[PDB]
Amino acid sequence: WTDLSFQQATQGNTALIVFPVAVLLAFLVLAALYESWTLPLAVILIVPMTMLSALFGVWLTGGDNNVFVQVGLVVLMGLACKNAILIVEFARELEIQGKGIMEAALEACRLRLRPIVMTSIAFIAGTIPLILGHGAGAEVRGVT
Amino acid sequence: MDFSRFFIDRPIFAAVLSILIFITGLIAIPLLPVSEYPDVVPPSVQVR
Amino acid sequence: RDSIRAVVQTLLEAVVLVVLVVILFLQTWRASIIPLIAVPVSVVGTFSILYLLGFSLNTLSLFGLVLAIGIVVDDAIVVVENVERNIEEGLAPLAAAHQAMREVSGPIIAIALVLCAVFVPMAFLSGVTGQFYKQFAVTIAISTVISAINSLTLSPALAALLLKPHGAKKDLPTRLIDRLFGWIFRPFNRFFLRSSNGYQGLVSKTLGRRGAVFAVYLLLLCAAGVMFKVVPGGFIPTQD
Repeated sequence: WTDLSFQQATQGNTALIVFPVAVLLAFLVLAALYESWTLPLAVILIVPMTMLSALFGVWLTGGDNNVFVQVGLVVLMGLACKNAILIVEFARELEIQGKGIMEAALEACRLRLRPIVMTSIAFIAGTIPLILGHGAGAEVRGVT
Repeated sequence: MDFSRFFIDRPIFAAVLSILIFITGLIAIPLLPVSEYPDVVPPSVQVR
Repeated sequence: RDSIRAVVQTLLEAVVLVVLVVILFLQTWRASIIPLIAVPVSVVGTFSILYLLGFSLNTLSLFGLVLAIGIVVDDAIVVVENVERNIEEGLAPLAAAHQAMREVSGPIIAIALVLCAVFVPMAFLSGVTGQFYKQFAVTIAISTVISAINSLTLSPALAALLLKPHGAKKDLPTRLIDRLFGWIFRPFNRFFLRSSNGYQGLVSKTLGRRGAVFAVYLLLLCAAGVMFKVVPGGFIPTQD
């Protein structure tokens, strides 16, 4: 192999190292900050749901798992955790304040729904120019 | 100082800190060059 | 040159849409200005670290900034939304800033650390793919870090100064905004309330059926692993 084909063959399973390590690093950080082994599990369990949703868009458009798709997965991993952290952290504090498990979870979602929808839509509105890209470089931007 | 007394109440924070050091060392083990001695052999250039 | 000019225009287009969303949700110039301050600080301030790291203004590093537009505003919106809620509870603007920041200081730092922990494996890679990852990860991580710092320091300070208690007199910019763009806010506010209130009932129903929900999750877990095989592999797409 030569030229780009040499690079394509030479590179290893670069998705297979960074993806589990980053998930492991995120899990350890959450456990350290929030002092629990099962609470971070409630956050990182949504990461598999992120890949399914992301790979569904590329599959509906007939795309392939290129580099520009993978960098989108890395970004989505951080943002998926951010949404989960907002719900979980407040429900953890409400339980400390003497609320029940169901009551704290239900109350935390009510008071944190607005920031979650505000931030989720704000990021989604930022990807509209990528979806509706035009001109030079619109192919790679549309892929991501 | 209360540095050590801060970790007695947080076993998981203490455990996570030790785990992070350990796993990082495992990653770097196959990345290190293997040789008998450090770079102590003088480089030589031969003209024939 | 055309490709770089396009990605810069895409950055400007993303800013306009993000700014519009912030105004749509906050509906006040005193409140929406605080998130808008964090955008230039995080985006422009990133270039200082890029110079130190020896990066370049390529089409990937600039592309990383485009995605970061919707992320840098997240920490500032959380602070402003929390302070505004405290004001509606009867607290003074200075008291609200203290009360909000003893609530959101934790998650803001926690979110920033989690984001950094995800992107730091990319900085240790090598090769063509490693360089491509390094442009996006480094650029986004720096922007989030600066945004987190700005939200922790400047956002509360501006909130305690600009925001006013509930029922206060509206200044001329505010009454101006109310009269040309009030016809969006009022239908949107009641639409948001209907959606949120109905969503609350949905959560109450689904909390009693965790067994059914968990069973569905196992199917989705397998589906996510299936799709890593369905989509064909690729390295770099062709372009015009």
